Amino acid sequence: KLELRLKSPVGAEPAVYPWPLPVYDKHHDAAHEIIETIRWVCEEIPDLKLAMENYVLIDYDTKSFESMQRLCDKYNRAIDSIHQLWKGTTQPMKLNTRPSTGLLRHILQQVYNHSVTDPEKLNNYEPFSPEVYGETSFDLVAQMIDEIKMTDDDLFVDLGSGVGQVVLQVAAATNCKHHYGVEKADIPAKYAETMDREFRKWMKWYGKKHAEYTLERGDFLSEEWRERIANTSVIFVNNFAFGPEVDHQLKERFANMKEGGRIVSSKPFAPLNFRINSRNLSDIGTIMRVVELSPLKGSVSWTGKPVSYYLHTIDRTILENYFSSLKNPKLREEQEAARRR
Ligand SMILES: Nc1ncnc2c1c(I)cn2[C@@H]1O[C@H](CO)[C@@H](O)[C@H]1O
Ligand code: NA
Repeated sequence: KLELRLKSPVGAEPAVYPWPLPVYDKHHDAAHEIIETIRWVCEEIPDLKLAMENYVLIDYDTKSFESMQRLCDKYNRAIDSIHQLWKGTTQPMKLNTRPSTGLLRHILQQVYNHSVTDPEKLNNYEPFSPEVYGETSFDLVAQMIDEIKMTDDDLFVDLGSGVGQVVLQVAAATNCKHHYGVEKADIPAKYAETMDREFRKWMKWYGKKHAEYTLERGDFLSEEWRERIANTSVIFVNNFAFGPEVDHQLKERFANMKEGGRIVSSKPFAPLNFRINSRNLSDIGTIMRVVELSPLKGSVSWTGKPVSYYLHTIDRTILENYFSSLKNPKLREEQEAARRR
């Protein structure tokens, strides 16, 4: 049995790769995962980055066991010496910190590589499919995270969480305390169990912390989920492809959320320029502000168009102000004159 091993920078069990190296899918294989892992550990540890001949990493023969073993042996020797350095006065790498954005992208790729065996069985009806998460949705999610600035008072739910990528990313990147994903379909929920196991393993391998999270199987339209959605502070829902009946039902669930509750989605649930009046009083735009977030630069979905998400914030002052105006005869005449102009 031939194999390649990479030591963990924090003394977790080593990553073991059999030879011949696995192919994970059409653009990802274990040889390049090994090279990228070494690169990302170098970003975590300056002394390792100094010791490695950094531009040579690309010049190894990924088809030669002897070449690849040479690279891994060089990394492993460097890790041993860094662990010795840390037994001295030098301070060890800080533990229990969150991964940088670049490291997190890599970790999520590596989780996906090890977890998802038949990518064809996935229902690629969203703007981007899970196969390209790192180049596309990952950056949309990262931008969203920086915009919404969640705190430890928040509770995050991904409705229709697929193989779990959004939940893993957000749980690794935010001070939010609790993170849930719920997914109805058997195949992605099955893959999500492996993703969960591998993410926890790799995060410990790199010495990085994530917040608490749970990936479940379920129907987000069930009665149990009504109460749960009502008590969620941030919802993510990739509703781009959902039919009118599903979006209608979701709207009814969001109408129970608390003030300041937020929903990020791939298709808006209300017009961006809602103007409340007598005929539209029961519509969801009466209780939320809706804005389009900055799009992802440099990619297009299979529609051929740029992609962006939509942020909805529960805000009942829209409705409060409308009723206060109705009360005042002057303002009521002016509202009727503006609707008719
Ligand atoms: N009612 C539901 N309860 C839980 N998950 C749901 C649904 C429905 I409709 C769709 N999905 C999942 O949503 C994902 C697409 O965003 C896809 O992964 C799709 O399977
Ligand atoms: Na170097």
